[PDB]
Amino acid sequence: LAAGAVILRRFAFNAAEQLIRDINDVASQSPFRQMVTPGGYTMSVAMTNCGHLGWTTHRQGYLYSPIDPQTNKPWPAMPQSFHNLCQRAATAAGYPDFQPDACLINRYAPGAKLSLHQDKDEPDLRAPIVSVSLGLPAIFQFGGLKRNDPLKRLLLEHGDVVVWGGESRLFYHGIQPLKAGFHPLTIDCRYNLTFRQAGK
Ligand SMILES: O=C(O)CCC(=O)C(=O)O
Ligand SMILES: [Fe+2]
Repeated sequence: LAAGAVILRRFAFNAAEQLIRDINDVASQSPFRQMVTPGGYTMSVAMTNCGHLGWTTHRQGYLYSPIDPQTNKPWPAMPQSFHNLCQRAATAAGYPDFQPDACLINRYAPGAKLSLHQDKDEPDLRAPIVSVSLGLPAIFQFGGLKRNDPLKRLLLEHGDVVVWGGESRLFYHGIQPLKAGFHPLTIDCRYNLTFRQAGK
């Protein structure tokens, strides 16, 4: 896919049903919610987190917090299925010592999208991003270090795991508006799990 990046297609197929069961479990404690950007806009993607740290938005800036700002309780613990799959994927991608302390769970309803951005809220750039696709297919945009660099368009299907780090750790990327459809395991949406090492 790029220097330090790779797409392990269908890698998470065997663990998908369990992963989805655990997404529902996590959501039972920290419900999916559409966050508001520092600018004041409600995101189309609904999110929640599990693990020690969760990605959140603030009146002015993004940041990680061990506390869910909606429930005001800690985020749920990282499910075992999540931990195991992430580790295997990281190893297969060339990052054997990856130890995530945060997992951002994204839910894409039909038409939802995630505009081009960089995952630049994490201090340690040695840690890669492990991104798991579940359910409906989506078009993933993968660019470069500069906001205006050329973009590659890749279809991400159920079970696909994208991992980027090293030279591509800060590359711009996004998800185009989710096309309508149906999937046996997620029904009407696409879920994505983004594992990161947000702390030290
Ligand atoms: O849904 C995806 O495949 C991308 C999610 C993403 O870029 C993020 O959570 O930072
Ligand atoms: Fe991202």
